[PDB]
Amino acid sequence: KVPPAINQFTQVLDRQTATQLLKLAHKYRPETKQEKKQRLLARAEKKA
Amino acid sequence: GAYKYIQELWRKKQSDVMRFLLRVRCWQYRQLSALHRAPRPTRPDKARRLGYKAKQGYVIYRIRVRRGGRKRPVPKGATYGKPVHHGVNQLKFARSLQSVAEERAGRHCGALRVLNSYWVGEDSTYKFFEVILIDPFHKAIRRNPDTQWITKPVHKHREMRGLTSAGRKSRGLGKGHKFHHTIGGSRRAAWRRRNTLQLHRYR
Amino acid sequence: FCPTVNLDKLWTLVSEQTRVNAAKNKTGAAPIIDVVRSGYYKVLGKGKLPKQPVIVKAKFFSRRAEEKIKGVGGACVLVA
Amino acid sequence: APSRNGMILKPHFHKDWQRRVATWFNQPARKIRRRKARQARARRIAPRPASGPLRPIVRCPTVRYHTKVRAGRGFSLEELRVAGIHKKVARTIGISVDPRRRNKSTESLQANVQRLKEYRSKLVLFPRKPSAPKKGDSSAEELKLATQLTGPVMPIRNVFKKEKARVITEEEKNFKAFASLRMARANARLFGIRAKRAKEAAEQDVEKKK
Amino acid sequence: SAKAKRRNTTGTGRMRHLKIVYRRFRHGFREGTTPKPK
Amino acid sequence: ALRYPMAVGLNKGHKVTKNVSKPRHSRRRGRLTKHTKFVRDMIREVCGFAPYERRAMELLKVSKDKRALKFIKKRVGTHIRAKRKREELSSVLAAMRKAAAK
RNA sequence: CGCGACCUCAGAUCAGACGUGGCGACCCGCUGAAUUUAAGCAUAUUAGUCAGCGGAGGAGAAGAAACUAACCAGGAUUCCCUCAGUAACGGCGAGUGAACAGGGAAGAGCCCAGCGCCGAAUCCCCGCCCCGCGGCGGGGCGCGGGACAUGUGGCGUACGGA
RNA sequence: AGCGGCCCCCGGCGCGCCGGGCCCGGGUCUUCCCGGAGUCGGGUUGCUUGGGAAUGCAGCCCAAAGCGGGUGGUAAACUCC
Ligand SMILES: [Mg+2]
Ligand SMILES: [Mg+2]
Ligand SMILES: [Mg+2]
Ligand SMILES: [Mg+2]
Ligand SMILES: [Mg+2]
Ligand SMILES: [Mg+2]
Ligand SMILES: [Mg+2]
Ligand SMILES: [Mg+2]
Ligand SMILES: [Mg+2]
Ligand SMILES: [Mg+2]
Ligand SMILES: [Mg+2]
Ligand SMILES: [Mg+2]
Ligand SMILES: [Mg+2]
Ligand SMILES: [Mg+2]
Ligand SMILES: [Mg+2]
Repeated sequence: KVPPAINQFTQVLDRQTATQLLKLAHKYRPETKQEKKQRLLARAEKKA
Repeated sequence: GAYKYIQELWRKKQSDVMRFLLRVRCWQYRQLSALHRAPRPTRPDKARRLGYKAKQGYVIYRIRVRRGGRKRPVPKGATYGKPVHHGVNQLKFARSLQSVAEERAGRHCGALRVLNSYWVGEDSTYKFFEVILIDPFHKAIRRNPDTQWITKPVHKHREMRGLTSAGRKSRGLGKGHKFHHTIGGSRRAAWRRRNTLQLHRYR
Repeated sequence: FCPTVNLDKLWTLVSEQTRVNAAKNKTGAAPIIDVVRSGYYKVLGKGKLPKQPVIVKAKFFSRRAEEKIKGVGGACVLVA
Repeated sequence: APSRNGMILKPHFHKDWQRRVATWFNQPARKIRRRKARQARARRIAPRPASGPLRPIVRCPTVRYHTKVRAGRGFSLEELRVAGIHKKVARTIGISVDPRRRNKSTESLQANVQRLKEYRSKLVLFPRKPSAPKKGDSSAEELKLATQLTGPVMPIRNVFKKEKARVITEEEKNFKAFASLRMARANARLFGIRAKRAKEAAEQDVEKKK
Repeated sequence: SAKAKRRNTTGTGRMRHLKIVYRRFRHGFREGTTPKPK
Repeated sequence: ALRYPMAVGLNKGHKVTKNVSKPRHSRRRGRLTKHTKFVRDMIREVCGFAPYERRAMELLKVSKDKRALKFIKKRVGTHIRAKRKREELSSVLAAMRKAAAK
């Protein structure tokens, strides 16, 4: 007899929304390693 | 943050939630062996609170140990002596199960040195504890100034000598009107200077 | 803890300049004697003492000791 | 088996007292080791006082030692502030600090304060390197007197007072010391029960009024 | 049994390795060098 | 008149003057901050109550006060802790009545 | 219907480190008696002692108050003198039995987690160049692999404070 | 014997020269923390202690709170420190 506060992790999404959601957030991803190095290189190069 | 919300949760070991979980895990662990390695903690907050940082060089083992007291190991009763000492059953060992568990793990893993431990389970005849261990010679620990105190040859086998949190309890150490033994550092040393006679030269 | 003393052994807490320069110049000198300085708290009335109007300071007193002092023409003083 | 009129005695030798006897034959060498250590430290800390830092004035607790004064372990963080000193540099000047202390008076505080202020007067602080920035003494005094002190620093000593002669007035001749002491013990003994019988008397006075 | 111990101890036979450790401590466990040539 | 400094009674002691300042509010431990309060009352609705304190709230509806306290004292320990608990559990029932009967 | 993961889990003469046993006067933790005394003996005492099993260092342990106290108050731990053959325990019988305060030796204090800010701002291994090499380190370049958000590093811990 | 001499190595204590780090203080206002759970604590049992209506330790049962908790050498309640 599984109590509800655990049971609510089984009432989930379906295909059609999750794709929209993942497809959206794919634009707002964090800084990749060595995308960061390029950022710093260009940034502290702006002192001249 | 979040580690607080978790903390007040585990303090409620009788709600329907925690009754569910613990009953489920004890089922699980009871089926596994007596000693095995775990990959990661089950009580992360507590482990951080004892000194588990999440890097490579720190270890978690899990331990099982049977409950009850201590039957006086002799033949069919019949201790040969005074009537005071015919006791075999209602006897209570002078160390806690928690420290007993640390000891097995230290003996099985000899290079690894033991930091501390905690509770995760209970049952009719078993009781389950987790234990936190360290590899000293890994360079991540050797090069870190704030935890290489333990890479000295002195903090070997702390569990066998009474130097953790669970070992320090049984000895009896403190300052007040309640201890009065162990004024030196321990019971022996107090016994000595009290039952040791000092003969000066001149008198 | 209450170290005790009598009256006979009281003028020895002070030197001899004191007891002699009293009974002299007739101002009403009446010197002052602290017992808690010399390691004593209560005063007791065992003996007697010569006629000068001394003052005393101590934590406790006894009944007869208080009498003898006023009988000679002195006083008693309490402290904490 | 006793005999004619001696004492009764109970000696504590029914154990094995004999594996565990201790000789004080190393008494001198113990003295000799210390001097050579006590000298050498003072050579390591060359001009600094050999005894150590400065220690404060502190009164002794109980009714027996109610009156005397001794040396403590640390100045408190309250009394340092009044002098205008930081709790971190003081350890470097030679000042001792314990923060477990309190202060439940004012005349204790002002004394140790006045002790600190004399100290910094009689202090001498060398500059780090020949340049002389803030709080660096002149070469003149810095050369003449640069030597250690022997023994403790600003030693504690119990002062006394001298109440001079004075004429006994009548207000003192007519004082009844003994009887006042006896009255005092009594009132402190019956302070509560009196009020309680009185309150109950007044809690029936309402019944007499109702 | 004190006797039974003292017939086989560290100090009874040859000690063919400790004998030199005692000689090497006396100078500081130096190695990797030589005295001055001639 | 001529009161001296007695060494005994209601008012004894070598007299002095007191200093007053901020206390060591290290003595301010175990007090109830708002953020910490937001935690404990949130977990309360999620996990809920225990069986003994559940059993007690029956007795309190039926106004069997005396038996409530003795049950809790056996089941906890000390008289004090029981007295505090009984008042909490009563306040719980208060919001219940206040919230429902409308 | 092959890949990402961990619930997780085994294997290898895989690359690189480690532990085991010995001495045991001094030290730490468990276990633990009977002769004997009581003019007998069963509680007590002998004794938390011999024997027994473990684990170490050049010392070890303890240790910076969930203290002592009732004072006009002191102020981590350790050793000495004294308190004291006392308070107390006890077939209240033989017998046991401390602490504080006071005076001295020596004297030194400090880190985390959790709240909270900082573009994980952090760590390990291989590759190449240069100094240094017999207590394997430092500096630089690799869109070279890996651990880490199920929480690494900086500021900061109740001395009340930040 | 000698504040005697000659030679060899190992020490440390300090002044020079590049490398890299660190740009790192203190007096008056608004927020933070009130902080470490099968743990304190309470029953019953056994060993120990000078510790005596239970000093300390351990088992089994019950099991917390947040102006709270512990201590205040005779059990319990009510209150001030
Ligand atoms: Mg005789
Ligand atoms: Mg070994
Ligand atoms: Mg006999
Ligand atoms: Mg006989
Ligand atoms: Mg016999
Ligand atoms: Mg017996
Ligand atoms: Mg015994
Ligand atoms: Mg043995
Ligand atoms: Mg140590
Ligand atoms: Mg005597
Ligand atoms: Mg005994
Ligand atoms: Mg003392
Ligand atoms: Mg000294
Ligand atoms: Mg308990
Ligand atoms: Mg006994």
